[PDB]
Amino acid sequence: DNVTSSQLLSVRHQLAESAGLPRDQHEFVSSQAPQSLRNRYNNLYSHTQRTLDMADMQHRYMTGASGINPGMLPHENVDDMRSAITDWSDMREALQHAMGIHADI
Repeated sequence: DNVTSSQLLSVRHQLAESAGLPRDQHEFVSSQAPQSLRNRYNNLYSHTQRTLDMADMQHRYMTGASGINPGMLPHENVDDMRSAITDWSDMREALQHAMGIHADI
């Protein structure tokens, strides 16, 4: 069977949580980084925002499971979830470096 209801929102909480630069990161990727970096910023997130909506939907008791998409699989959101972090995570180290910092892992 699909993931538990608590997990559905659990995956949307981990995604959206990371799907959002703190502060300094934005000041650079938006006020410094080139358009290519800006347009791509919201792009990867564009898919993350529409994905989380699918997660916190099946919760007929928690969220609004009424007039929603044509019934989607609870595993459809979790999949796209980790996908978004794949782009965001890569940005975490990228943006930090491009901004003007060096890491030593």
